[PDB]
Amino acid sequence: VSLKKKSKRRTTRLRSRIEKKAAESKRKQKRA
Amino acid sequence: ALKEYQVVGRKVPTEHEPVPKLFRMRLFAPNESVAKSRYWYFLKMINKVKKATGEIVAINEISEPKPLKAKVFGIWIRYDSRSGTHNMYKEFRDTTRVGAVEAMYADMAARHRARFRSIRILKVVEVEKKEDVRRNYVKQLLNPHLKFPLPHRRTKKVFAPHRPSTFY
Amino acid sequence: DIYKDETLTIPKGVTVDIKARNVTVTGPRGTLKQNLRHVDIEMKKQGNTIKFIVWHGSRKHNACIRSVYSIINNMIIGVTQGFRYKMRLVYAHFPININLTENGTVVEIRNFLGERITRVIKCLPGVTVSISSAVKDEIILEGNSLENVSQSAANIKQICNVRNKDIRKFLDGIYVSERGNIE
Amino acid sequence: FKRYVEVGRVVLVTKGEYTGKLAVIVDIVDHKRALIDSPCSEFPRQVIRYGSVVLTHIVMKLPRGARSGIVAKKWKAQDVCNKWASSAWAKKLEAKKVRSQLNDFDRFAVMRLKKQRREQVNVAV
Amino acid sequence: SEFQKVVVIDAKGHLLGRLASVVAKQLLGGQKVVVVRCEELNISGHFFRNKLKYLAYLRKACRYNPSRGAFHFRAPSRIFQKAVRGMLPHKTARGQAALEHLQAVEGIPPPFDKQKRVVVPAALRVLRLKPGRKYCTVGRLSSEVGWKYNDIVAKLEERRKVKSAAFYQAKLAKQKKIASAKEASPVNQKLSQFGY
Amino acid sequence: PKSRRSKVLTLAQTEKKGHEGKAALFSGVQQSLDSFDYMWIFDVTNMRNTYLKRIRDDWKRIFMGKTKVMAKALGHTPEEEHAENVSKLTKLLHGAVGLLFTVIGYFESFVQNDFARAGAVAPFTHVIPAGPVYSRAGQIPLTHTLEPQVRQLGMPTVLKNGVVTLLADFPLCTEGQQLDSRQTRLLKLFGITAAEFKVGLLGYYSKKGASVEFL
RNA sequence: GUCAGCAUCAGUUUUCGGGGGCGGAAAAAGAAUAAGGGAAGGUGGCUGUUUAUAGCCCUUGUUGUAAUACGUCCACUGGGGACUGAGGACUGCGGCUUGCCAAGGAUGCUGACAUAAUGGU
RNA sequence: CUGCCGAAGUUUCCGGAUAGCAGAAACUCAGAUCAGUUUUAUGAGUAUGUAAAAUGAGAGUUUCUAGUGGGCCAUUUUUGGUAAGCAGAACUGGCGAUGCGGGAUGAACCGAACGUGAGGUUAAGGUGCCGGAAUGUACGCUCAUCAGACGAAAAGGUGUUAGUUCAUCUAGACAGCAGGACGGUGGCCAUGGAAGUCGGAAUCCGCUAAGGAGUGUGUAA
RNA sequence: GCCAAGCGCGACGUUGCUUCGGCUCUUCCUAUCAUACCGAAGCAGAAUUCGGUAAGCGU
RNA sequence: AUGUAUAAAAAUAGAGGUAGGCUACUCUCCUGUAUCGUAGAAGAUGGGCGAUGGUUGAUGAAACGGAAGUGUUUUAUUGACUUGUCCAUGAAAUUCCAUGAAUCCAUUGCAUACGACUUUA
Repeated sequence: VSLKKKSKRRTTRLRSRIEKKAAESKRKQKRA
Repeated sequence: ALKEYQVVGRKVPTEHEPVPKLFRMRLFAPNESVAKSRYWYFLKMINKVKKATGEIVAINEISEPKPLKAKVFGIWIRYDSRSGTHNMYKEFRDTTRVGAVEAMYADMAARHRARFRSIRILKVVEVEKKEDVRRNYVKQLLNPHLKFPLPHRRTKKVFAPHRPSTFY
Repeated sequence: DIYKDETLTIPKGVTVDIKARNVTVTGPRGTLKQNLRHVDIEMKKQGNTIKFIVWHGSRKHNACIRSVYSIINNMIIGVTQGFRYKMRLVYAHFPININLTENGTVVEIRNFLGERITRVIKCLPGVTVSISSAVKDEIILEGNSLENVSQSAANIKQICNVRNKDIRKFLDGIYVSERGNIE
Repeated sequence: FKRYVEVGRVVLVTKGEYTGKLAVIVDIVDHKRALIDSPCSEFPRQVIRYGSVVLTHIVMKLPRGARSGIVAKKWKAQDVCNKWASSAWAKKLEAKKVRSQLNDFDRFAVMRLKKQRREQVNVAV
Repeated sequence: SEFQKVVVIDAKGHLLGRLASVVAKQLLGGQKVVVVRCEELNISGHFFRNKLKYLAYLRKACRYNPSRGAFHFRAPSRIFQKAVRGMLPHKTARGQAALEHLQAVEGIPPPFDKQKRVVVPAALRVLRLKPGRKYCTVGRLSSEVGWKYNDIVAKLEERRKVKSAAFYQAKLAKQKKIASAKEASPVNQKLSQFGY
Repeated sequence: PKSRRSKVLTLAQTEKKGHEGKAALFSGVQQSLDSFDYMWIFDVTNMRNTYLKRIRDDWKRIFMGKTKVMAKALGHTPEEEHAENVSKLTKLLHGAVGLLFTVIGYFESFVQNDFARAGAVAPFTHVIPAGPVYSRAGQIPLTHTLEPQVRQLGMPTVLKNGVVTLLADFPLCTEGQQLDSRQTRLLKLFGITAAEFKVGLLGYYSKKGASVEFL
C-alpha cells in the first residue's frame, strides 16, 4: 500500500500547528 | 517566449545634471513591460537611479542576426540560493541567444529550483572557437563525426491491434 | 557522455553469437550459453572485434559495460583454456576423507573434526572434481565456467567451516590454493 | 542499428505543418534539436526537434552545414528524390495519401474494381 | 477512436495501473472488456519493493472475525481486478454494472484463444518506462505471495502457443497463395491509380 | 556524497619537487654536458643503489634524471642542442644513461653480479628441493627461524612443526622463459644472481673532435 | 390544438477561414550574384595545410522598394453551431430612392399528428 | 404568509446618560458642500502636522425612537523575555447578521458575496481513473528492501547531477605492471632485546633519478 | 579557562575539582531473559562476556 | 444489434521472412487511415455473354478442440443465390425531417437446548 510506518498526510490540527511552528521560527529569528 | 530587448534610459534632466548619462542594457523578458521593469531594477541596484527620477529613452527588440547558424553561448549569472549569493557559468549549444537563455532559465529552475526574479543574467557571450569550450557534453557535440541513435523515442486511437515496433 | 564503448578481440573461438543478448560462445573445449538481458547494452559484432556500446548512459549503467566485458572475456577464456582450481585439504588430527561420485560432480566429505556427519556437496554444472596424485590431500576442480568453478570452491569451503572453536588455534578446513587455467 | 542521427541523413517530418515532407539533417544542434533543410521552396531551412521527425534509412554524402543551394545541388546529384520512392515505405505512404483524397464515386469504382479482382479466387488444387 | 462490443486485451507487457485506468474508463463507457494473460502484467518498481507492498496489503486484518477484514486475493487476475475496482464507483449501481462487464483471467482460455487480442499503447511497458528501470511481473509476484497455479498456467500456455503457431503457419501458407494469385489478376495494375 | 576512490596520505614529508626537480635534473644534465670530457652515457641498470654508489665512487658523477628529458631539454634540432649532430643522437639516447668523470676496461670486462629481475630470461632451470627448503640451494656448511616466509612465499609449503615443508618439487625457473613475477620474487630471496650489468661506450662528445661514434 | 423541419431577419454568443493596410534593423534571415577577409569540427589532396576533385565562417555590393514571421488595423470579407423572439395601429433615428429597407424586440413557407404528441400527476 | 429598510457589535462621563451606528417627522439647501482617497504648497521632525488642485457623490442640519455596549481569529510594530513555550499592548483586518465554487472532509485557507430562469464566459482549483476537463507540448532532476505528491538539524552516505576554486599533465596525466627505495648508521639513550617501525630525545647526513635517523606489517631483535 | 575548521562568537579537542497498588485476564510493541543462528575478544577446551538478526515460542 | 467481420509468437540496444549452407543473402517493418467484405422494390422479375468459382440453407458423415474444450475443419449430396461482364422490365401520391423424488407423521442414537445430524421403514 504505502510501506510507511506513519500516515504521510497529517491531521488538520497537525498542519495548523505547523503554521504555528512556522510562526515560532519567525519569532525566534525576528524578535526572540 | 523570451525576447531580447535593448533598453536605454537615463534620469530626467535637471540643473545639476543637464546631460545625464544614458545607460543601455541587453536583457531578456517576455514583453517590453517586463523588460523595462527589469531594466529599472538593475539600474537602481547599480547606479542608485530612482525610477521616478529616470525615464526610458529607447526600447528595441533585437533579433538573432544568424538564427540559422548553430552556436555555443556562455552565460554568467548571479544565482540566488538558500544563501542567496552564488555565481555560475553555463554553456548551451543552439542557434539563438534567446533559446540559450530560455534553456538557461529552464535548466536553473530544474536543477537548482531558482525563479526568474532570483536569477539575474550578468552577461551572455558567443563562444565561437571550439577550444574555449569548457563543457565536456558541449565538446562531444563539436566532434566532427557526431552520430548517435535517437534516444527517448517512445514512438486517440486506443486499442491498437498489433504491438508497437519501437525500433527501426 | 553520449558515447561510451569497450572493444574486445575474439580468439579462435568458433561462435560468439549474441542473439537476444544471449552469448552462445562455442569453442574448441566446449560451449557455454549465458544471458545478458540484465544490461541494456548494444553488442555489435564485426569480424574479430566485439563492441559493447552505451549511448547517453549514466554512471550506474556505464559501470555495466566493463562488467559485461569481463564476464564475456572470462567465459571466452573458459571455452578456450578453461579454469582449474587447486584446493588443498588442511587437517591437524582427523584425516578428511573425500569421495568422488559420477566423475566428481558430487563430493562427499567425512571425518572432518571427527564428526560423523557426511557433508555432501553437488558441484555446479560443467564442473568436474578430481584428486591429483601429484600432491597429497589435493582436490582439482576443472571446468569451463569460472562462475561455476569458483562457486563450487566457495561452497566446499563454506561447508567445511569451523564453528564455536578458536580459529586462531583450530586450523582445520579446506582452502583454495591456486586459481589458474588448464593450459 | 540502421538509423544514426548524422549529418546528411534524410528524415521524414511527422509533426507540424510540414508533416510528410522530406528533409536532410544539415547540422546537429544538440541531443534534442537539429537543423534541417529541403530542396523544396515550400520547405524552409529550419531547426526542428528529433521528436517531430523519423530517421529514414537513406543517407546522402553532404558536407557539414551546407547552405540551401549546395544542399539542393547535392540532393539532385544523389537523386534522393525517387530514391525514397524506390522503397515500399514511400509507396505505401503515397498509396495511403491517394486513397484519402478519394471521393465517393471513386470509392464506388474501387469496390467494383476489387470485387472484379476477387472474383477469380482461382488457385490450383 | 472506435469501440467493439467485446474487447480482448493481451495484458502481456502492459502496466497494471495504466491498463487498469484505461479499462475502467472503457467499462464506464458501456463496453465489455476481457483481459487475458493477467499473470504477464508488469509493475514499475523492482520485485522486492512490490513484494513488500503486497505484504503490507496482507497485513490489514481485524481482531473480530478476519472474515470481516479485507479479503486479499493472490491471483494475478484478481490483483488486476482490484486495481480496476478502485478506479470505479463500485459502491454505486453504475460502478457495479461497470464491474460486471470486466472479465480478467490468467492465460487465454479456449473461448478467447481463437479471438483477436488488441493491446493498449497507453499502458505498454516499453513505451512508458525508461530502459533500465526495475519492474516486476504480477505472475511472479502472485506465485510468491500464495498463488499456486503458476506452473499449470505456464504449461497450458505453452500448448496454446504451439497450437496458435500451427494455425498461423496454415494461415500464412494460405495468405501466400492469395498473395501469389493477387498479381495474377490484371485489374490490380490496370487501375491501381486509386491507391489500392 | 560521490562514488570515488579515497587517496591515502603519509607523514614521511619526503615529497620531491616534481617539476622543479625535473628542472634541476635538466640543469645538472647541462652541467654534465658542460663538464670537461668523457661524455659518458651510463647511469645504472637493474643493479641496486649500493652498486650504483660503488660504480660512481670511482669517479671524481653518474646522473640520469628522466630518460629523454635531457634530450628534450637540449633539443632534437642541432641549433637548440649544445652538441653537434644531435638530431640522430637523440633517438639513440634512451634509458638511464648519463655523463661521468673519473674505466673503459673496467666497463668492458668488470661486470659485478647482482640479483636478477623480471622481463629477462634465466640461464638455466633451477629447481627447489622437496621437503625442508634451503636458502642457498644446499650450500650452507638453512635456518629454521624463517617462519613468516611460509606465508610470504605463496608456494605449496606446509608449515609442519614450525618448519616450512614443500609437498612437491617445483622448479624456480626454466631456461628460455622470461622470469615472471613469482619467479623473480622467489629468486630475490635465493642466491640466483643471473645478471651482469653492462655499459654503453658507443661514442664520445669531444669538444674538438665532435664525433659521437655509433658502433 | 400539439409537435416538428427549413428559410429570411433581430439579439447574445462561440468556432473556422480568406483578402488587404501599417509598423520593426522600413523584421532578422535567406536565395541569387560580384569583391575582400578568415579559417576550421581540415575536404580533395600531402599528422600537418587554406578550395583544389567537398565546402564553411566574416564584411561589403547587388538582386530590392525581396519575401516571410510577429505586432497592429480594416466603418474588408466568406462559412459552421447554439440560445433567445420581450413588445403589439401609427409616430423616432437612419438607408435606398411616393414608395422600399436587416432602420424604436419574428416572420414566412410547409409538414406530420391527434384512434398521440405535448403538458401534467 | 409575503415584501421593504436594516444595525451595534463601544467610545466618553457617573447600572443610568451622552455620543456613535438605523430610521422617521419637519425644515434649507444645488453660483453647495462633503469624502475611511490621492496630489500641490508651507513649515517642522522616508514619515509627520497645516493649507490649497484631482476624482467621486446633491450636500446639510434640527427635533425623537428603537436596538447595540461582547468576544474569537490573523497581520504588523513594539515591550520583555524562556532550555522551549509565550506573556503585554497598539494596529486595522476576517468571522460574526452570509449562502455559494475550490481546498478529499473542516469556525477561521484560496475565490466569491445570493430574487426566479435561458445562454455565454471566467475566479480559485484543476484535466490518469474515481471526476466535468490534454495518459497535452517543451526542457531538466529523482529510484527510496519505510520515494514523493504537505521540529528531531548539527550532521553522516565508495548515492546521483550540475557548477565554483585550486592543482598536476608528451619534461608522459593518473592507474597498473618492472624495479630502486642506498652509505655513514645498529645516529644518541633505554632493556633479556627494539638493527626505521619495545620505547625516550635527535631528526643529521654523502650519493644521486630518489630513498625517512622511516609509511605500516613483521622480527625475541 | 586554553586552544579553536571557520563564520565578536567559535565546533570537535584540552585544563580545572566536583486516594495508590496489585490479582486475574486479553491481546499487542521490541527497547530480547531464555530458545535458533551469526560477529568480536588471550576465545585452548568447557563455562562466559559483549555486540548483531530475531517477538516464532516461552518467561 | 445495424458488417454485433478479423486468433502466430517473441523482441524492443530488434524481429519477421524469401532465397540459401547453427553461419553466409538480400528484402520487409516505421501500427488497423490495414485486410476481409460492401451495387440489387432489407434488396424485386426475366434474358444473354464468361466463368466452373463464391456464398450459404437442409441432410449424411468422419478427423479435431478439455483451461471455461460448445467450437474448428475436411467433406458426400440436396435446395437456393451469385454483381464476374452486359441487357431488358418493375419502384412512385410515403409528391420536404420523424421510426421420479424430498419432507412431515414414525424409527434409530454413531447426534441432540430447540432445529439440525446419522439410521430404519
